[PDB]
Amino acid sequence: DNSYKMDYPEMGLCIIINNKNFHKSTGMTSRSGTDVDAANLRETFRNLKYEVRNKNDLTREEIVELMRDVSKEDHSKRSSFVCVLLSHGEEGIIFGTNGPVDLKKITNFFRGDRCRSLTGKPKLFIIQACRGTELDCGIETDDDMACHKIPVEADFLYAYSTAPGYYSWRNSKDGSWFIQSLCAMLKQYADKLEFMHILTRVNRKVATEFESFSFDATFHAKKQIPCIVSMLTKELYFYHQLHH
Amino acid sequence: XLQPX
Repeated sequence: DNSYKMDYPEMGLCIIINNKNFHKSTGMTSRSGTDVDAANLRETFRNLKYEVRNKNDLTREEIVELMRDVSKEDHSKRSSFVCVLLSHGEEGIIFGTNGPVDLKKITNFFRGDRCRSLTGKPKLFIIQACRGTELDCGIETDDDMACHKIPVEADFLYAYSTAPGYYSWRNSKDGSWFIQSLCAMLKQYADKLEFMHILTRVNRKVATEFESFSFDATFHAKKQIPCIVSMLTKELYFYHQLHH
Repeated sequence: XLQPX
């Protein structure tokens, strides 16, 4: 068991929270291009045989209710769980249409002790959002214990679009740099490569192929690196190999 | 074209 069992009857859910339009009172700008990401993700995970549910323009309360309700489903026949968050953000925070939600509140519903039918199974959170206001200017190139337990934080993978503290960038026509790159690398490589190696290729693609273009010099010629955060305990492949 | 999240 160097690899997660992915031959349950269902690969699992892929919940996509697509927040485009924000309450006027928040000051947050419409996230042009996010529907392109939401559609790309839906097709990409369809082809990986996930049950995709797209949700659009959820309040902070609706995000928490959705995540609570999804965590209370019986996932026993599912191999894994995927949640994609597309919104404005700050470090540790994703925005509902009407204000901030701590990411930890969301992911806690899926802890090994709180969502028992996902215990031992990979729980993936893919987060396209800023993590702060830093800009990357780039650079030119004895005891066995008896009862076995696992940590309640084990088997999570957080695929952040950007490094801690930094901006994350989006193109109004093409979608976010990270989600564009993630879908392209899953389409190209999910039938062979292990997920960390797919995400490493996503890192390279975002790092090398994108550079911002802005009439505002403050935001021009900027760069981005995504940030893979893994508490996984096994290799993750999006396929299984039949025995006959 | 370019927008921040």
